[PDB]
Order: sequence, then C-alpha cells, then structure tokens
Amino acid sequence: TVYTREAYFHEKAHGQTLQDQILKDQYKDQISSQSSKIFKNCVIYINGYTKPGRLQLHEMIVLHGGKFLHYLSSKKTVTHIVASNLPLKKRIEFANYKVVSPDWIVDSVKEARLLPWQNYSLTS
Amino acid sequence: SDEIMLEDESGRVLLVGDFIRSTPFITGVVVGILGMEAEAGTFQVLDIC
Amino acid sequence: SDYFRIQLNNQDYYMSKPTFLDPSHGESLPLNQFSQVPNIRVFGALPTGHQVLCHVHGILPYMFIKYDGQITDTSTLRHQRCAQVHKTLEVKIRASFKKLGNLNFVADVSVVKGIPFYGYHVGWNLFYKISLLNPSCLSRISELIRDGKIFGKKFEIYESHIPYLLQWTADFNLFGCSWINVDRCYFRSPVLNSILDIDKLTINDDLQLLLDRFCDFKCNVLSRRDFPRVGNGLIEIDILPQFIKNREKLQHRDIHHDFLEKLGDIKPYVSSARDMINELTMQREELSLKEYKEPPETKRHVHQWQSSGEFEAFYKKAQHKTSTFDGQIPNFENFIDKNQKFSAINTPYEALPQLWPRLPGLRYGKRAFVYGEPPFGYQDILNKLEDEGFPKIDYKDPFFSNPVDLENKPYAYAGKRFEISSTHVSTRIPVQFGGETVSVYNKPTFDMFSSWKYALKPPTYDAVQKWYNKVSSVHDSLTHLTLEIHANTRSDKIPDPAIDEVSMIIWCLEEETFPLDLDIAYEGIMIVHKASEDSTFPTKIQHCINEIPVMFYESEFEMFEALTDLVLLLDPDILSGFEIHNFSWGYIIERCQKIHQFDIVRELARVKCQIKLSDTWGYAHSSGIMITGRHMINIWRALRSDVNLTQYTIESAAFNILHKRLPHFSFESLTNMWNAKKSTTELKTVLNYWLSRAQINIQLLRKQDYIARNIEQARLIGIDFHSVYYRGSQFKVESFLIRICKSESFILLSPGKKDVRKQKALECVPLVMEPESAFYKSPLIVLDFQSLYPSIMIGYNYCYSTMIGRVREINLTENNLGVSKFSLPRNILALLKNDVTIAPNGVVYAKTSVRKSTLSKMLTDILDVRVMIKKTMNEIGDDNTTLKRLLNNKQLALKLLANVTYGYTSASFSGRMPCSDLADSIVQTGRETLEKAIDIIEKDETWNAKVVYGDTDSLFVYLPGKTAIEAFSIGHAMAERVTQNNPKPIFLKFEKVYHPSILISKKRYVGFSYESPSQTLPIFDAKGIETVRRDGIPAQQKIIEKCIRLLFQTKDLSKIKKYLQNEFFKIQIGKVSAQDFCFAKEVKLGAYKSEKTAPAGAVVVKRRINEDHRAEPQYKERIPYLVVKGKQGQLLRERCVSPEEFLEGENLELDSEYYINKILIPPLDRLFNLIGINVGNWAQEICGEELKICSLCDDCLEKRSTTTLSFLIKKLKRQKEYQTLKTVCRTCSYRYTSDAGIENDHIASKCNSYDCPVFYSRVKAERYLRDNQSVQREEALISLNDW
DNA sequence: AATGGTAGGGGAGGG
DNA sequence: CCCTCCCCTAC
Ligand SMILES: Nc1ccn([C@H]2C[C@H](O)[C@@H](COP(=O)(O)OP(=O)(O)OP(=O)(O)O)O2)c(=O)n1
Ligand code: SF4
Ligand SMILES: [Ca+2]
Repeated sequence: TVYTREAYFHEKAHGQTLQDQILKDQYKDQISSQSSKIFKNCVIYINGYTKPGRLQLHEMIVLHGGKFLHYLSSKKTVTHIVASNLPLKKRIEFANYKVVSPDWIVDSVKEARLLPWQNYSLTS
Repeated sequence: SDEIMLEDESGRVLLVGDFIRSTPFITGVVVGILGMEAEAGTFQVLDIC
Repeated sequence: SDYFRIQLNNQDYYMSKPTFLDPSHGESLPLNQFSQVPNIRVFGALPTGHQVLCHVHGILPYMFIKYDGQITDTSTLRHQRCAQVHKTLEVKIRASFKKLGNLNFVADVSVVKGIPFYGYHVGWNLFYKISLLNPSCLSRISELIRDGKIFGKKFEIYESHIPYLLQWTADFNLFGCSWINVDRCYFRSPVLNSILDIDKLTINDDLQLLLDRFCDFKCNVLSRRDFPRVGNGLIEIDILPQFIKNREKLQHRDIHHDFLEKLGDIKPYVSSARDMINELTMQREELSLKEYKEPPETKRHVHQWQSSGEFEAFYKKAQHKTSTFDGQIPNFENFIDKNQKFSAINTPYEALPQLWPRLPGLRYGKRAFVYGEPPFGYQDILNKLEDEGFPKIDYKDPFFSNPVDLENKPYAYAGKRFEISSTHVSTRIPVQFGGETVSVYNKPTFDMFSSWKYALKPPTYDAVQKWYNKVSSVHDSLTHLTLEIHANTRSDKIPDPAIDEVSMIIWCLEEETFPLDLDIAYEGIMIVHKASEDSTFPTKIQHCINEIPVMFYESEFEMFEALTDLVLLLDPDILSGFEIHNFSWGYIIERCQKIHQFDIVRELARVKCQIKLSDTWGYAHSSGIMITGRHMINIWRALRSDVNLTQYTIESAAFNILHKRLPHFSFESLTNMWNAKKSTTELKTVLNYWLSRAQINIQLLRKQDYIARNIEQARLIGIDFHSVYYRGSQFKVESFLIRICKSESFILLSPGKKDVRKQKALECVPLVMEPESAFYKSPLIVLDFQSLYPSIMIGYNYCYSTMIGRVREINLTENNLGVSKFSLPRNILALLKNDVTIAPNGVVYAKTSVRKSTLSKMLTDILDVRVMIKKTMNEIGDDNTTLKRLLNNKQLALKLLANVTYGYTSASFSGRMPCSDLADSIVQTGRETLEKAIDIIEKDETWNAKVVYGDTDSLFVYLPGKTAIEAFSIGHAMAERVTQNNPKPIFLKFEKVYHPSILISKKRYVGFSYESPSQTLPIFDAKGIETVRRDGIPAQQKIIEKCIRLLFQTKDLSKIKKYLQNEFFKIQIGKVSAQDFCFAKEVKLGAYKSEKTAPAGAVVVKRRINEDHRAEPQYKERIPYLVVKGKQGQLLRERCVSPEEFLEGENLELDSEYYINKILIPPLDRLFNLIGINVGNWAQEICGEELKICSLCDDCLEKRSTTTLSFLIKKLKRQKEYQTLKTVCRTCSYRYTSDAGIENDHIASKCNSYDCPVFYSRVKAERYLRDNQSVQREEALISLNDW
C-alpha cells in the first residue's frame, strides 16, 4: 500500500534492529558468558550529550547484549534511560524511572558484570 | 473633488459655471439646476432653485 | 549581440510525426524508421519583449545500463550486440505493452564510456546508451528494466530519475529564465501572426531589424502545408540541436579516468553563480561601497575520532585480506590498465552530436596618625573578588517589590530550592558586625515632647522642570496579469460555479515589467449587462469610473470570449489571483466547464492544439490548475510560504504588509449593492472595492518580490520558473548535481523504490544537548557554526564519488554501501594507504589529494555566494531597509539550498538517490566536532564557562558575572580558537549574546539578544515558545511577552503578579477585544483518520460545510474559532464556537475560566517554575444596579444627585465611544464610497471584516447599547426623574 | 502525483 | 496515568 510516514519509522526501527544484529554477528571476539550478556533483557536509550558519546556507547550496548532504542516512542518498552543532564520538567515527567549516568555502561563493561543502578543513579 | 456634481438616483453629471462656484454646498440637499449642456459631459449652471 | 536570444520561460514536450527536420533513422537499426519522435516546445520572449514559441527537434531522452560485453571487442561485434539487445528490448517492451519494424518506443542503443558516480571508480566503464522515443514512459521502462522483465538478469539502470527537460537542459547547458543562443532558426508559416491585431500593434523597428538580419524569406521560412502554426504567439520558430550555441562553452575535463590529480598532471564550477556575484557587486557598488575580500586564518588541526584505533585495525585487516600474494607493490602510475584501446568508444558528451538530424591640600592636623594603605585597589578588587570564588558582578535575582507577596513559604520546583527575598526594608537583614547581627532586645523607652523629621527626600526642582518641559531596453522579467471576479449570489450562500453567474471581472496587468508599451490603459472592467435591463446603466458606470475604460457585453459567453481574446493579445507570462481555486481563474474555468461547456483552458493556453488529467499534488501544494505556456501561482499560498501571518486573508495580509486597511463586505451586501436601479454611490463602492482588491494584490506581489526572487532562483539553479515553487528541493539538488557532474563524464545511478526501502537505516543522529531549566541572569554566549554540514562536505571530502566503503566487511567479492553493491580492485586499499580518510562511523573516504569531489565544488560555490551576500548585508546599516530584507531573503534561500543539497542524502523516504552511509558519517562527524568544541571550551582554565545548552551546531556558553563587556571578547576568542582547532572550511562565528536568557527545554528558549556591543536597545528573541507559535491566541502571546519583558527588565515579580491579576480580572469581567482570544489552526479535511480524531477547527469546518457546501477551505488553511462557555464535562470540540456565530450570538459568552486556565497557566508556569514560583496561586487568588450588597429600581440608597450623575457619565462615555467608532468606520469606508455624506455611513456599518479590531469594538458597543443593562439604567433614570 | 532528512514539545480524547 | 493523533517549531 502507500508508504505514508508512520510505517516509515517502523521500517527504520526494523532496519536498525537488523543492522545491530548484523554488527553483533560480525563482532565475535567477545567472550562467552562474560562481557556479552551483561545487559541481557535490557533496553537503553541515550538522551542528550554523553561523555562517551553515542555511536560508541551504542557498540558497547549492542555487543554486550540487549537492544538499543533510538526513539523513545513508548515509555513501557524501556528499562534504563541514560542522560547526563535533565531539566526540571523532564525530571518531573520521568519520575519513578531508572535514569543513570552514562558511565554506568562503561563501568559494567570494564567490571564484566552488571552493576546496580542505585549508586549510579542520576538523582543526587 | 474640486467640482460640484449632481445626482438624482439616475446618473451623475458635472456642473460648471460661476453661479454655482461661489456658493457653499453640503451633500444631502437638493436644488434646481438650470442651464445649457456644455461641450463635454458637463452641465452649465445659469440659475438655481 | 549577433545571436538570436530567447528567454526560456516555460518548457513542454509533445509527440509528433517525424519530419525532415527530425532524425528518421537510427544508428543501431538503420533499416527501421520511427513511428513517432519527441519534440520540445519552448515559450520564450525576445529581448525586445515580444513572445516567441520555440520548437526543439532531435532531443531524445536516454538512459544508461551496465555493458554485458568486454573491452577487447574489434568495433564490429559491438554493433551486432547492440542491434541484438535493441531488438530484444523492443520485442519485450512491445509484448509487455500488449522482428517486424517501425520502431515506436525504443529509438537507438549505443556503447559509451563513463565513470560511475555511486562509489569510487577510477577505470573506464562501458555503458549502454538506450534512447527512448516517448519521454512519458521513461519511469515505466526503468521499472521494467530494474525488475528484469526484459532480460533474465536484474540489470541496474543509470540516469533514469532525471527528468527529460532537466536532462536536456543539463546536456545543452540550458538555464531556466535565461537566454538561449542559436546561430540560425527556421521560421514558421507567418512571420507575424495576427489573431486580431497582434501583427499590427506589436510591430516595431527592432523586430524589423531582427527579422531582416536573421531571415531572408527564401530559406528560413518553412512551407505552410507541412509546418502549420501551433502556438498562439506573434512569432514561432523551429531550431535544431546544432543551431543552439548555448553549448560548446562547457569545460569538459577527463581527469577521473586515472589518478591524474594525484600525479599532478593538468573555482567557479557553476556558471550561474558568476552572474549572481556580478549582479550583487554591481548592486553594492551603487552605494559607493568598498571592494570584496576575506582574510583567512591558519588552522592547526592534527583529527582522530573516538574509535580511530579500531577503525585503523579493521582497515589494516581489510588491506591484508584484499591484497595480492607478494608481487610488485602497486603504484599510482601503473595501477590502471594502460593500452586498453578505449579511444574507440566515445564520451557521453561526444555521443550527443550523433543521431542528430544533420540538416543540409587639606592638612591632616597638628598631630595625626596615618593608617596602613588599603590592601586592594580600584582595579584589583574585582579580580581578587573573582579569584576568591564569588562572581565579579552580582546580578539581582528576581524579587518582590512588596513583602506581602512573599507568602512565607518555601519556593522550590522539582527538588531544587530557590531563595527569593524582597528589597523592602521589612525583610532586609540588619547589618552585622563580625558575622553576628545586632538588634535591640529591650522594649523602646519613648520620652515626652519629642520632635521628628521626615526621611524620604522630595522630588528635585530639576526633575519637575524636565518633566514639565517634555509634557535597460532588454526584457529580463516576466509579464504579469491579475484577475478577480464578482458573483451575484442568492441570499447568503457565497458564489457557486453551478447556479451563480459571473457579473464583473477586473484585470490589471503589472505595468512595471510589461514591455512593448502598446495602446492600453493597463486596467479594464468587464461587466455583463443585457439590453433588456435598465437603460443608462453603462453611462452611469462610465461616469462613476471616468478613468478606467469599461467594456460591456450582452452575455457571459461573449464576455468570456472577449477576456480570452484580451489574454491572447496581451499574452501574459504569469496569471495570478489571491484564490485561483474557488475564485478568480478557477471559478471561470469551472463555469465554462459546467454550464457553458467551453474548454477555456485550451483557449487561454499558448498553443491552439496538442493541449490530460488532474493533479492532486498541484491542488494541495500550489498551482492546482495548469495552463500550457503560462505559469499560475496561488498568491495566498505564496504569502503563507513567505510571511508567517495568522489569518492569510486579503484584508489581513494587506494590513500586515502594505499597512492598508480594507473593509470587507458580505456577499449578500455585494449582491444587494450591485442590483439595478441602485444609487451611483453603491456602484462606485463595489467598483472601488474590486479595484482596491486587485491593486492591493498587485502591490503585495511587488513588495514581496516573489517574481524577482523566483526568477533569480531559477537562473541560479537552472530549472524553469514553474519548478521553483511547484517541485521540491530534490529537483534543484538533482539539477545542480547533474550540471556539475556532466563535465566529468560521470554516470548517475538511479535506484528503484525497493532499493531505497531496503537501504540501511540512519542510526546516527545530530546532537541535541538537554538544557538546564533555570533563569540565567549572567550573560550567555551562544556560538553557532555557519553552514556546518556544507563545511564538513568541503573539508572532509564527503560525496558520492569519494566513497571506498564501510571500514568493516570490506572484501574483494561483494560489499554493501548505500543502495548498491560493487567490487573493489585487487590492491586499491594498498595503493591508497595514505590518501584516505576514515569517517567516525567507520566509512573510508578518499582524500582530497587523490580525488576532488564535485559536491565539494558546488557547496564551496554556494557558500562563497552566501558569504558575499552576508557581507553585503552587514556592510549596509539602516541605509535601505528593503535592500537588507531582500539580501536576507536571498541568503536564507542560499542556506536552504545548501541544506537541501545535504538532505539529498538520508532521504530514506521519497528519495531518488539516497545514501545512508554518507549522511550518517556527516551527522556523526558533526556531532564529534561539536563534542570536541565543547571539550576545548571547558578545558581552558582562563574561563570557567560551562556549556549548558547545545543545538546541532549551536553552543550555549554561560559566562557568570562577566559584566557583558568582556563577554564579547571572550566569545570572539572562543570562536577563533574553535575555528583554529577545526578544519579550514569549518568556521565558527560569535553570532549574538544572551544577557537575560531563560532556558526552558530543548528547542525552546527566550531571551534578549545583543548582536553588537554598539547596540543600545536589545531585540526580543524567542524560539519555540508560545509567543512565536501560532497554535495559541494573540492575547496569550502579548501577555507572555509583557511578562517576560517585565521580568528581564525590572526583575520584580510583584509587578508581574499585579499585571497578571489585572489581566485575569479583565478577562473574567469581559472587557476584552474578543479578537485576540481566537485560535488559528490549519485543518486538512482529507488527512484525518476519523471524525473522533479530527481537530477542533475540523468541527467548525464541517459545521460550515453542512449549511453550505461551497465553504470548503483550501488545504492547510487556518480556520478561526472561539470557545464559548459550556456545561460541566462538555468536550472542547463540542462547543467550537465560530467567530461569525459567536458575534451573532445574542447570549454567547466566552469561557473565561477555560481560557484563563488552559491558555495561561501552563505556559506561564513553564516560563516561571524555573524561578521557583507558580502562576496558579496568583490566578486562584483573584440584585442591584450598583455594587449595597443587595436591595423595582434595584437601588437601596436613593442618592439621586449622584446616581443620575453616574448614569449620565456612563451613558455619555458609551455614546462618545460609539460616535468615535462610527466616524472612524465612515472615514475608512470613504476609500470605496468616495463620499462623506449619507449612504456612506450605511455602507460603513455594512462592513463586517473580522481582521480589524474596530469592527469588534463597534459590535461590543452596539451590544452594550442594546443590552438589558442599558434598559435598566434608563428605567432607573426615569424613576429617579419622576419626582 | 508528487513528496529531503533529523529531532522535540504540547494539548485533546480515550484508556 | 499513559498512549495516540494533531499541531507546531527548531536544526
Ligand atoms: N532544514 C534544515 C536546517 C538545518 N539542517 C542541518 C544542516 C545545517 O548545516 C545544520 C545547521 O543549520 P543552521 O540552520 O543552524 O544553519 P547553517 O549551518 O545552514 O548556517 P548558518 O549558521 O550560517 O545559518 O543543520 C538541515 O539538515 N535541515
Ligand atoms: S471595521 Fe470600520 S474600520 Fe475596520 S475596516 Fe470595517 S470599516 Fe474600516
Ligand atoms: Ca548553522
């Protein structure tokens, strides 16, 4: 039928998922059960400026398990959201959500074990 | 508009002559214009009513 | 000059039977003729200004495909293979359409050489050259070829998305709205066509000289029988591709066939930019300005990215994989295969001549002790204080003028504590000595007989005195025509093209750009008047007008025929009108098609014959109705695209642009004033109404410079006049790319829809830093890159022809890059081990040393033009505000063109030549450059400035307490350092500085901007906030602007609170203009999923449609509406009170509470919660003729002498206001009435324009006079006066 | 029948 | 309380 524009975003998301799977298949140097499934059943969305930067943290997220989200269309289908800075309005809107510093992913990758977000929470 | 023009719900013509020039006029009043037709589409004013 | 010149205004193609001026044989198949051949009709204008119809023969569309042969052919098997493939393609195409001969679809196929443009290709590549006879089937044949319907394999097609007209113009170096040069031309049957009096009236000495020099009446004149005239122009000519002298001037370069650039063997790439530069220099020289120059600065760039090491390792691995086992190392000299016998084949531009027709001092004291010198000084105190850790300047935070608004409550928002204290003496802390406050604890002891003196100083004498004292003989433009109509509707139902006839048509050709100075008044009136009607009417109308000649016709058909004849005689190039869909040309066309059964479109066209289907895209976007040979514009749509108004109404547009107010009368009033036996005043009023409409529209088009800007854009891009505003920016990008790349024998890939859909997604996104929601009292420095993406293209060499492929997955068999798959040479990476550039996402790009990109040249030329325009704009200060506006519009257009050139990539939807990898690399390197700039800014210890907000290129730098004077130098230093650390094309400019700035969220900030230190009055700058958004109401915009200005200037929240309370009380009472409380949201009737999801304005549109089907708004047209008071729980869409229904409503009251809450509380809270206060508290804190609480006459206390005085005062004030409003309306209506006496006040009161506040004020005054309250006051007055 | 992308926010109706 | 559709703006 007509391509329109609503289905274009869905096709873009499907293509992003396929490319992430292809990149994961290409990157076979990761050890099994170590630094490869630390972010299992976890969805991470990058918001705002990050010190490691996106398209680099994206590789660490994709290779080490889990799915990467480029658009936060639905708030249910996301576990952890990464944002170095958040305004007051967005802090109010995103209450009771797990917002962590961008150093959490690199710390978990270096430690080779999933790290709790209690200490790495953006608040306080 | 520096010239006085007449209307009677049927048409508008130009009025010329020294008789009507030296007389103030306000729209909404009616007068009886008498005279002869000029060379152009204008009516000369000779006597007034 | 010595060359025939015709300005290419409009271009069209039509199929015709072959003649002896057209090629009747094909090189591939010399034994087969052509059933039909394509011909191009060009509607041109001579430099004298006369129109001319130009026929172009021998132009055949062609497309390229991969060659299935080899490079070792002996020039004999190639012809046989071409003949076989041509026969197979023709047979398959004809079978699909549903040996023999008589070729009709495919003309000829040849073998040509070329360099592919999609990817890095160096060696010569052979391509087939399939020439088609029907340009309309190009897309269908491309789709058939790409799907492998003809051949077994799915052969890739090249150069198929380019339009036939665009391809021909690029091949022949033709520019839209530009002269064409021919050495000789073949004249048609008559040397001067005379439809009515065209030959006699348009005859001039210049035409005589031109036709005597370029025609001899023996050879140039063609036979009447074989070549009859087709066009409705004064002169029609026929040319050949050999005749056109616009070619042979292009610079053809062959450097892409090998590493010529690297070996060293052998700026204005686009010729259109030179003309624009020369014109701009001539314009700036008229002001006695200086020369043009730009001093560059040396850049000390190193630039490794975040993942440079991994990409380098992967590149090394790929080079190890794709390399021959030992052997000789590749060299730039012998890498290509020499002696390949490629000279036999012909270049793409050398194949164009083939298949052509080929026609034939104070003392201290007696004993004084001196103390030690102070540790600090006048200048070092500030530096020492700053080093101590406190800001140099302590800007005052928002406060309260009086402590009564403090409320003694903690001020906080989202967990952030805010300290707000008043400057009043009540809340000021006492002065403390040694860190401990001092105060009296014991009760005061007052004595007897104590004298006191006032403390506050009185105003000075000087202040009171000061207060009292103050209180070229060459046609280079397009002819223009404007038409408007008047219809006698029945009752109040608006014009109807089915039951209502046209009674009057007014035309006014634009005399500014109309040449030939023929005998016409430039304005005319056409009115139908049957002889059976009242007599002396034509004489009355002529005497009423007495300036513009008026033509009268018995019937509407005769008037339409006369209008068509006048259009043919004048032959305008542009037909206009405010709304050419429901009125003007559209109404006449609908009437002729429906009731008169006349095809007036063909008659109005410039061709007698040879003209299909309607185009919904034209109706939706612009220029719904198409007339051959003429360009039509939806002028209201053009104004919508140009200026950001809120109503887009002719009266509103006139008031907003030309500063002229035009009364609007209902169609019932028009049909009651246009009837017979009426006064001359009414006829004069309606005639002047239509004349003012036409003249105002003409002046609007002249002031907006729409025609001139579009002509300049067409000349620069090269497309025709129509495609500038009809087609998208992708057409301009394709035209520029084709024109630039055709000089290097480049071949452009044409991927299909499936290839674009299946392309890689765009994961890389631009950086949008989240701002901190706070009120920045200290000056904020904003730094924005100028043409960041074009600078990236210029510097890092990012283009389609300089892509080796993604760094990963590289192999010598098959790689995926963009929308195509190709193969790399055996040792391409080993030879290019040094002249390569790695993109931040992992894409290898060739260095500028080995390959210079065409996109780089085009973007460099565009950026040079834009920089010169900006320099000229900055060089002129307040000398000519219209020239500055025109230059700003031109530079906006250039920036938009550069942005569209970038946006040709990443076009995953509706993209003809997209490439995900290139655009991803561009945005990723832009984000990396922004991150590096942020790191550089934050690294330096000379300024503790921290970036708080950042756009895709913009950078918001906070400067705490820098006094706003050193901030200019600090920002200049930051910009210079960032530019030095970046590449040569990349430049960073200071732009402006935000002294008072509020950051709400992403893409939403408001503050005061200081463009230059010399500026004294700051300019209000708002982005994304409700002030600039049109989804609200003017009242909320004004309130927000006033509150923001008060907060930024006085910094006293008490004044803002008082103003807000006053506004809320005024809204609740009802003393509002009722014009600033109406919404303006466009509605798309056909773009709604369901009625439930339809917008608020859709309900009003449907309600208006139900009562009358002719009130159908155009696509994306704003529909005003208001929200009246309703029952509790009622939906917002339910009420949907239209302004016409609201004003006519006897007992309709606007929802004061709904407005006050839902239009003011959210935006004011968003703009003020960053300070620590909420506007909701301020909003919530706010029987009987007089206000005795309660009480016949409804008055407890008599107080006759005061009550009657108050009633008289109120009545007198209301009557005086009404009289002033009536006088103003009468003066305004004098423009049409041309009379200040009786029968003009009635016309003035008949006005009901909704774009003028005077009408709303008059309606309110009439309602107040006719209200029940006025009756009650009169009854009370009578009762009190009854004594 | 034509359409250049990216992102972000807010308001109304239905859960 | 959160999702979806419509409107609008900034790059
Ligand atoms: N409609 C747009 C606007 C911008 N951009 C991209 C390309 C631009 O290079 C970048 C920043 O655009 P700006 O509007 O900030 O301005 P420019 O970079 O074009 O130049 P200048 O700052 O001189 O106006 O965003 C885009 O792709 N599409
Ligand atoms: S309302 Fe009075 S003022 Fe406003 S336009 Fe109509 S007439 Fe002129
Ligand atoms: Ca910019």
